[PDB]
Amino acid sequence: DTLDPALLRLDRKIHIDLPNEQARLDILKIHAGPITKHGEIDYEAIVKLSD
Amino acid sequence: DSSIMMLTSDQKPDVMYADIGGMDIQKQEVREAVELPLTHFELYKQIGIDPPRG
Amino acid sequence: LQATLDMQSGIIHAAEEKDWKTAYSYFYEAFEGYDSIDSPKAITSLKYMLLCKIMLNTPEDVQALVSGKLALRYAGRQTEALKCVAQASKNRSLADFEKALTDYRAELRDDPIISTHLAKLYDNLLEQNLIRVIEPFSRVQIEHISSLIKLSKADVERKLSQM
Amino acid sequence: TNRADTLDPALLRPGRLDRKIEFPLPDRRQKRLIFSTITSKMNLSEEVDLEDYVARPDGADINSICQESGMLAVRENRYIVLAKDFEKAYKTVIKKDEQEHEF
Amino acid sequence: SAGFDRHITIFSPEGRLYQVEYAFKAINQGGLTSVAVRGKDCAVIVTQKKVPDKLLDSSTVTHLFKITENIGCVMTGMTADSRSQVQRARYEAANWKYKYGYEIPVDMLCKRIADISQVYTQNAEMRPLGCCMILIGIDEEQGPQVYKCDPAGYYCGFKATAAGVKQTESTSFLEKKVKKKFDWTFEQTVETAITCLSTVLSIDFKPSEIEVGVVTVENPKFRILTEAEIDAHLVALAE
Amino acid sequence: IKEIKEVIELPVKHPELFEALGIAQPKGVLLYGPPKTLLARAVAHH
Amino acid sequence: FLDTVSTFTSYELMDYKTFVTYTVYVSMIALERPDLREKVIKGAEILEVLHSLPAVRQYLFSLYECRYSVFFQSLAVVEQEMKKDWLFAPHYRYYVREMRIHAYSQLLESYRSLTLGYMAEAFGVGVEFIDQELSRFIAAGRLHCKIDKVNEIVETNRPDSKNWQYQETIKKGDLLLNRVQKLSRVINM
Amino acid sequence: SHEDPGNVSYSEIGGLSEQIRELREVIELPLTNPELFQRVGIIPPKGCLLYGP
Repeated sequence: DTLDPALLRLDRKIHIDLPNEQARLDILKIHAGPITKHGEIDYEAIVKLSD
Repeated sequence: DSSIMMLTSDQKPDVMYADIGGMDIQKQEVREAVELPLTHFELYKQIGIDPPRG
Repeated sequence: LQATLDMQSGIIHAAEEKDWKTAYSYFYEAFEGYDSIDSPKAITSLKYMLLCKIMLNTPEDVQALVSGKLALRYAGRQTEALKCVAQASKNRSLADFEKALTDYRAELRDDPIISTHLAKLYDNLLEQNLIRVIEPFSRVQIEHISSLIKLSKADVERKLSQM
Repeated sequence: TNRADTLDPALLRPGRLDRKIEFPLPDRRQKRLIFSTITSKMNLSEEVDLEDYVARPDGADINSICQESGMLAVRENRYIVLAKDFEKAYKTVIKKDEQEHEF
Repeated sequence: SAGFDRHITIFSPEGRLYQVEYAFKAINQGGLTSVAVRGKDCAVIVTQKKVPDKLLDSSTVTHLFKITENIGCVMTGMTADSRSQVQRARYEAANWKYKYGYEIPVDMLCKRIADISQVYTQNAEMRPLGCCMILIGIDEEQGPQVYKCDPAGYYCGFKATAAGVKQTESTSFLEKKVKKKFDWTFEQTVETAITCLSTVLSIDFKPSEIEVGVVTVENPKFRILTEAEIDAHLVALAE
Repeated sequence: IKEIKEVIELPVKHPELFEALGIAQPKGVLLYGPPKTLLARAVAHH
Repeated sequence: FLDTVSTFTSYELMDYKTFVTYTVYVSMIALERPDLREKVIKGAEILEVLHSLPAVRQYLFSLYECRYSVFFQSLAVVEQEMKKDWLFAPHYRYYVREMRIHAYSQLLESYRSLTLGYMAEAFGVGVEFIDQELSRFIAAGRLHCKIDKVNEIVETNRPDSKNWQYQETIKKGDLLLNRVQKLSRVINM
Repeated sequence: SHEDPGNVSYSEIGGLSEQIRELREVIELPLTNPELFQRVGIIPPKGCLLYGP
């Protein structure tokens, strides 16, 4: 928003949109691949644990 | 030199009148008040107008 | 009243004869000047214009004259004949133009001037046909060089002399 | 530039201003001819509306107009440019608060 | 721009004021959609509810506020402005009934509500009641009416009417739909209202979320539909 | 232009009339105002 | 008279049409074919007015296509005209025969294996006419070319860069050479 | 121009599922080939603008 209008004329303001349930859990997964874990991690628990 | 020295090649964008994105007021104005007056000596004098400037 | 007068100041500029390109820019000012003009007063306002356009051997101002929607903004079949008129103006093929002394005859019916229109076309075409019989070699019989123009001595002689 | 009010204190006076002709926003018939240019920059195969946006208040934007429309047809990966492509270039734009201050 | 930080209701340069055009999206913080349609001798209101809770009731979430026995309305935007505007409307309709001896036409009521909002706008040191109101009613010698009242005090009223969050799209569908000259035989109205909200929001949901308020020149009383007949219309448009 | 004379040619034309006075000559006139270059140049150019 | 933007009408311009007369009676000679078209054709400013005297105008029009029949018609015409026109009585003799020789120059310049009889048609019946004419004209030292009676030749010849463009060299570097020579002789004797 | 650390390809961070293709429609469109814009002709843009927390 700090940019002057004479400059803001950049085809469009592409956005990284807020990761929601699906996206939140996708990234949460990818952050937990190479763990010395087991088939134990409760997914929906962390899902609803999130805002 | 003044670091641009007119660029001396063909910096001419190779454009005609209407090709501009719709500025007919300025288009006509610049066209007939520059390209003719830029070279002329007598039409201005045919009405004693003046040698033009900026 | 003024619109007719500027169409004049172009026609005059082709009759008191300023120049083809001058009168044709005036024909644009006519063309894009036919804003909210009666169709019989505007579709014939483009009739003589597209005639002189096919005449000028070069529309030459395409992307504002024939890229304006006006040539696609008239009702009567007059403008649709003008459509093929402009098609020719683009092409202007001896394989299509001279054949069409009759296909352009209803188009020869509204011709503003009959002293210059196709006259200059065939004038140019003379040397345009002179760079096809003399294109092969420098020296040539003046007969078979003009067997292509089909007249070995009728007018080729004084024409090429003038050249 | 965007401004000229920071000027004309001595440039626009007897002697200096000899042939100064400001060139601001013009009338119309530009937007239409600009379409005819930029819409012809994209494909507009043979039959695609022009006036529906000429008279609709949705030159600098036409650059991004064709950007959106054409490069999404290239997201579609084909030449033929549609009249819907106008709309595709008329929704990602300065449409903040459509379409009348209402008062 | 500002610059002036638009804190009070004054005129800014070139040339607008920013308080009312900030109030025009106090509707948009409601998160809600309303559609009104007038085709023929009927008039239909449709508006959904956003109830995520099972502990929350369902009767007292109603936005359709029966103003008088022949005049209904629906509200969007923030709730307090809406309810206070509704009691002002009821009070002024009762004032009409006391002063002039007969039932108020829906035009004068919208004029009076708009004037109240303009007086709240003209004088400063009061918040300009950021809610939008759509009215319906039947009048003799004019048929049914649909009107809209702005927070600015700009009333208008027209055939197919929509205000809330997503109603640029709703008016786009209503331009693409009220252009064909067919009649609107009351199930045409109910079907077009349900399907216009069903294409704007694209949900295609239970009969328990939307509220339908109708008025018809056969029973000029304002009438709110029941779950059974709402379900009947919804499966009647289910092909 | 008359003032130009009075204040410029007085340091020029007749020094024998205010050296007879004995008091110093003037230096500056601040020929300011609405922008003067042209004529202020072309006049004493004579 | 190249102004044509400053001699519209004046107490000095007895008639702007007579201005056109004086102008053409020097422009059909001064104006070579390029200058011809430049001032007459291109310079349509005089055309908007010379629209009033189409005789010599159409003469000039033929003066490009080189139509020698009408050349001779209008040649007789303008001959009588100058014969009956001011400030020309004791001098108008050359102008017409000059037009003749000049036109014949280009006409022969067309090509060589050509005949005067083929042009006698354009000459009218101009076999004997041009016989004595061009006899006395080449006798007047004009228009290097070749023509016969028993053969009736035509020619394209006389290139300056054959010897003359190299003959002027001594023509002047001997004229002036001896000029300065005798001039630099009396400096001592 | 030289600090650039090589890392994962374009499937790590989520939420940009539809953005992955959006970014590619301008991110490899001229990179892969501009010759498409000889059939079409459209002049290439320069970029776009992002935002977010």
